[PDB]
Formats: sequence, structure tokens, C-alpha cells
Amino acid sequence: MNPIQKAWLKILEPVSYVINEKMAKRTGIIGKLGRFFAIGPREYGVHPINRMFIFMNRKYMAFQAVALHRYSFVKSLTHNGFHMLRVFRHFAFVLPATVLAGLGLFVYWGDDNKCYSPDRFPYLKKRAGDMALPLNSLNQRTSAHYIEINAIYGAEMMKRYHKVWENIIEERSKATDQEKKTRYAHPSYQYSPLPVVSIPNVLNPLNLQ
Amino acid sequence: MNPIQKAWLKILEPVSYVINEKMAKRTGIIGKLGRFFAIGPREYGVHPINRMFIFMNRKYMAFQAVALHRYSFVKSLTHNGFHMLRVFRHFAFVLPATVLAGLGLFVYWGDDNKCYSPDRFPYLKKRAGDMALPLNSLNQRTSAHYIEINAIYGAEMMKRYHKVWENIIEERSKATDQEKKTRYAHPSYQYSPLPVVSIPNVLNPLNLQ
Ligand SMILES: CCCCCCCCCCCCCCCCCC(=O)OC[C@H](COP(=O)([O-])OCC(O)COP(=O)([O-])OC[C@@H](COC(=O)CCCCCCCCCCCCCCCCC)OC(=O)CCCCCCCCCCCCCCCCC)OC(=O)CCCCCCCCCCCCCCCCC
Ligand SMILES: CCCCCCCCCCCCCCCCCC(=O)OC[C@H](COP(=O)([O-])OCC(O)COP(=O)([O-])OC[C@@H](COC(=O)CCCCCCCCCCCCCCCCC)OC(=O)CCCCCCCCCCCCCCCCC)OC(=O)CCCCCCCCCCCCCCCCC
Ligand SMILES: COC1=C(OC)C(=O)C(C/C=C(\C)CC/C=C(\C)CC/C=C(\C)CC/C=C(\C)CC/C=C(\C)CC/C=C(/C)CC/C=C(\C)CCC=C(C)C)=C(C)C1=O
Repeated sequence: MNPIQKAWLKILEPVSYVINEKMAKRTGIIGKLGRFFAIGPREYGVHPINRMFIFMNRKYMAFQAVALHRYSFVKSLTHNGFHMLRVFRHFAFVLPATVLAGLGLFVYWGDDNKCYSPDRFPYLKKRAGDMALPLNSLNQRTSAHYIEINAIYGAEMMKRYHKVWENIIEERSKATDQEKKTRYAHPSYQYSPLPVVSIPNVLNPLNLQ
Repeated sequence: MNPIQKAWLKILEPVSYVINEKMAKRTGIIGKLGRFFAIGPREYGVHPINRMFIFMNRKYMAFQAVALHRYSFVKSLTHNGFHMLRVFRHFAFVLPATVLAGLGLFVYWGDDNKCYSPDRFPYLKKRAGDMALPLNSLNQRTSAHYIEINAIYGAEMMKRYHKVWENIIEERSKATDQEKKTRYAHPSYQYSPLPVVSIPNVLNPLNLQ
């Protein structure tokens, strides 16, 4: 039992009443269904994962005490405390340093947690859908400056083209059929008027600005 | 106590617990406020209207029994049962008929329930905001046929004017400035061309159909 199981019971108090008091004691399939989904304390409700941590925590911690509980290398240098000849005194702080580094075991796990991964090749294979790429893919690249600067450049110039596009359509509206068919036309073209028909001059077919 | 009061209790059951148990006895003002809005049997909760009906129902019913319990006028005609000389036998069924007519006392109460009120003058005052009108207002009236037939006529003719209006704007768009300024113009008008300017030909400024 734990607090989280007790919270479920308070929430499932009415459900426990329906299934246990009414259904569980009925005959037929309604009873088999209630006795099967009966609410209470858990049969085999232990959590092996939580129990696994407790075991490995206690076993690894006893190792820490042995590795960390060492006689000092510094105190053995004066030959006045407990150590005259210690030819392996320079190994005293190897296991302690090794245990202290274990604090970073999970903080630094895998390649991405030891470097800036976007600058490494594996990151690319992940962004391509876990797809194999040539090893020189990090070099054959287009400038990120161009892609973002050109996207702004193109849009800023379209705003200025929209204004110019309006003045041209306006000035062309005040032009005769003769001019709008001879200006910018091929020299070999002989103009021949067309029958006048009604064709509106709508800038944007959709009612947009 | 009645069922409607009991229904309030089941709905106010939790509210009663908060006022009568917690607020009604906490201390100071919260007590005076909870003891004032206490929940329980209604003090002076009787309904005089209910009793007023019960009393008048009983008194009027005792009158119905007397008025309806009369010796028959038909049986007294033969001079063979219980009645030889009854000079007021023709009054036997006056009170019975008068009581049976009482069943329409409330069904026919006021002028509106005895006739078709919209054909009566008082109805006009109610629709005019309870305002005095001349007695001959029911005669000075415009035909309801015209009001409703003209409302439909005007709309059916506008749908046909919209189509005619489009064909005219189209035929005029293909017209020269000289034609659209001299046709339908006054005879004494001398046409003088104006400088050409860009003025769109938009049917509806609002983007409607
Ligand atoms: C604003 C700030 C306010 C400041 C003021 C506040 C003051 C507060 C004071 C608080 C107290 C601070 C704690 C220290 C003083 C305590 C007083 C005392 O008496 O201590 C007794 C105390 C008592 O011992 P203990 O309690 O029984 O156990 C202590 C330890 O648990 C275990 O003890 P141990 O003795 O067993 O551990 C030994 C270990 C201790 O750990 C270390 O110190 C690491 C040492 C690694 C570096 C060693 C350098 C060796 C010589 C290099 C020479 C060149 C230098 C150039 C450097 C250039 C740099 C680029 O060192 C070793 O590993 C020894 C062997 C090392 C290998 C030797 C290899 C030699 C040959 C190499 C040849 C290769 C080159 C050849 C080229 C030739 C060309 C000519 O012992 C200590 O000294 C404790 C020190 C442990 C570290 C504590 C650090 C706490 C965190 C403080 C912040 C970090 C500061 C330290 C930075 C050091 C530089 C990186
Ligand atoms: C087809 C469907 C399927 C049917 C098949 C199933 C058949 C099963 C039937 C089951 C039961 C049927 C019920 C009837 C059978 C009763 C048999 C029996 O033994 O009962 C004895 C039964 C025993 O007495 P009781 O149980 O002690 O009490 C009985 C009553 O509670 C109270 O008794 P009461 O005696 O005290 O009531 C008296 C009352 C009874 O109420 C009435 O019957 C109303 C009477 C109105 C007609 C009066 C006729 C006057 C004579 C005029 C002569 C000409 C006639 C021309 C007619 C032309 C028409 C355009 O009559 C009066 O008020 C007498 C006073 C008359 C007014 C005074 C002035 C009279 C002279 C006025 C002259 C004016 C002339 C001026 C100008 C002249 C110029 C030439 O007495 C009855 O007679 C029971 C009558 C129950 C009421 C029946 C009528 C119900 C209303 C139905 C709606 C109207 C439809 C009929 C209209 C008729 C024409 C207006
Ligand atoms: C048949 O023989 C006869 C008698 O029997 C002997 C008589 O007693 C009598 C005497 C008659 C009387 C003493 C009764 C007189 C009654 C009169 C004058 C009118 C009474 C008027 C009132 C009591 C006020 C009522 C006010 C309203 C209805 C306005 C607000 C609306 C209300 C309250 C109801 C809401 C309206 C609805 C349509 C919803 C209806 C709701 C329900 C049915 C819910 C019912 C709930 C329950 C729990 C039963 C006669 C004349 C008679 O002929």
C-alpha cells in the first residue's frame, strides 16, 4: 500500500460500491464480472522497479563507503602518522575520484550529452528520418545566411512590387487599345483593331487589397 | 409540511449542514447569521391561498347541493307523486340551471373571452399602448390586402429591376463619353469633352452580388 493507492480508493469509492456491493454478489455473468474487477488492495501489487532501485542503491552505496574510506596520501608523507613505508600511497585517491565521477554517469550518457550534437554527424541522420547519409554531409551545405536573408529580402521587395504593380495597371488603364498593343510589341507586327467588347478591369479577382 | 418542502430539503441537504452545524454555532456574527437563515420546519409556513380555496370550495359546494337537490317539475305534472298543487313548479330548474351556468364563470370572464376581441374597439387601445383613440378607429382602415400584396409586389419587381439594371450598366459601359453625356441630355446643352481620368466601373462598392 502507498498514498497513491489510497487516493484511487477515495476516487473509486462509488465505483467500489457498485461493483462490490451490487454486482460482485449477483449470480451469472454479472457476478463473474464484478468478482473479477473487484476493487480493493492489490494482489501482487508490489513494484519490482522500485524494489530494484532499493537493492542496487544499497549495494552500490556499500561500495562507495569502501572506496571513499581510505587513508590519506598526504598524511603518509611525513612518516609520523600510521604510515612509514607506503609504496602505493599514490593510489589512495583513485577509487574516490572514480566514485565521484560516477555522479556524472547519467548526466553524460551517450554522444549527445557530451557535446553540441547539431555539430556532429549522427544528428543529421536523425533529422533525415534515421536515414544513412554520406559522411561528408556536414560540409556540403548552403549558407544559412542566404536562406534566411533571402526570405526576408524577397518579401520586402514584393511589398514594393505591389505598389509599382498598381501604378502600372493604373497608367495602362488610361491607355488606348492602340498603345497597349503596339508598345512593347514586336516590330514586325501590324496593328489591326479588334471589335470593342466589355471586359472589366479588376485588379484582384478575389475581393482582396 | 408538503412534498415540495421535502424536495427542497434533499436539494438543500448539504447547505443545511453548512449553516446549521458550522455557521449557526461558530461564534459572534457568523452565529447570528446562521441562526437567522436556519433550515427546518417553516415557522408560519401555512399558505392562506390554499386555505382560502378550501374554505370557498366547501361553502360554495354546500350551496350547489341545495340548489341542485330539487323536486322535479316533470313529476309534479301527473298529480300522482307527492305533488298535487305546486303553483311554483316552473321555478324548480332555475337554481340548477343557475349553478350549471357557474361552470363558465371563469371560462367567460371579461369581454375578450366572450367574443373575437380583435373585432372590438378595446383591442385597438391595447395595441396602441393603452392609449385613447376615437371611437371610429375600427372603420378608418387601409386594406390589409394592399399592405401585404404590395410588400410582395415590390420585391418581385425589384428582382426584375436588378437584372434590367445590370443590362443597362453593361450597355452604357460600352458607350463613348460623348454618347453618355448627350443622350437623355437637355437640347440646349453643347457637349464639351472633359479630360480623361481613371474612374473604375464598379457595380456594387460592397463586394456583393
Ligand atoms: C574566497 C574563497 C575563500 C578561500 C579561503 C577559505 C579556506 C577554507 C579552507 C577549506 C579547506 C579546503 C580543503 C583543503 C585544505 C584542507 C586543510 C588540510 O590540512 O587538508 C588535509 C586533508 C586531510 O586528509 P583526509 O581528510 O584524510 O582526506 C583528504 C582526501 O579525502 C584524500 O586525501 P589524499 O591525500 O589521499 O588525496 C591525494 C590527492 C589530493 O587531490 C589532489 O590534490 C589532486 C592533485 C592533482 C594535481 C597534483 C599536482 C602534482 C604536482 C604538479 C607540479 C606542477 C604544478 C603546476 C600546475 C599547473 C596547472 C596548469 O592527490 C593525489 O592524488 C596524490 C597523487 C597524485 C599523482 C602524483 C603524480 C606525480 C607524478 C606526476 C609526473 C607527471 C609530470 C612529469 C613532468 C616532469 C617534468 C619536469 O587532506 C587534504 O589535503 C584534502 C584535500 C582534498 C581536496 C579538497 C578540495 C575541497 C574543495 C575545495 C575547492 C578546490 C580547491 C582545491 C584546488 C586544488 C588545485 C586543483
Ligand atoms: C341518439 C343518441 C343515442 C341515444 C340513445 C340512448 C338513450 C338513453 C337516454 C338516457 C337518458 C336520456 C335523458 C332524458 C330521458 C329522461 C327520461 C326520464 O324519465 O327522466 C325523468 C326526469 C326525472 O326527474 P328528476 O330526476 O327528479 O330531475 C330531472 C332534472 O334534473 C330536473 O327536472 P325538472 O322537471 O325540474 O326540469 C324542468 C325543465 C327540464 O329542462 C328541459 O327539458 C328544458 C325544456 C325546454 C323546452 C320546454 C318546452 C316548452 C313547451 C313548448 C311547446 C312547443 C315545443 C316546440 C319545440 C320547437 C323547437 C324549436 O323544464 C323546465 O324548466 C320547465 C319550465 C319551462 C319554462 C317555463 C316557461 C314555459 C313556456 C315558455 C313559452 C315561451 C313561448 C313564447 C312565444 C310563443 C309564441 C307561439 O326528469 C327529466 O325530465 C330529466 C331531464 C334531464 C335533462 C335532459 C336534457 C339534457 C340537456 C340536453 C341538451 C339539449 C338537447 C335537448 C333539447 C330539447 C329541445 C330544447
Ligand atoms: C365545479 O363546481 C364548482 C366548485 O366545486 C364545488 C367550486 O369550488 C367553485 C368555486 C371556485 C373557487 C373557490 C376557485 C376560485 C379560483 C379563482 C377565483 C382563481 C384562483 C387563482 C389563483 C389561485 C392564482 C393562480 C395564479 C397563477 C396560476 C399565475 C402563476 C402561474 C402559476 C402559479 C402556475 C404555473 C402555470 C403552469 C401552466 C404550470 C402548471 C404547474 C403545475 C401543474 C405543477 C403542479 C405541481 C404540483 C406539486 C401539483 C365553483 C365556481 C364551481 O363551479
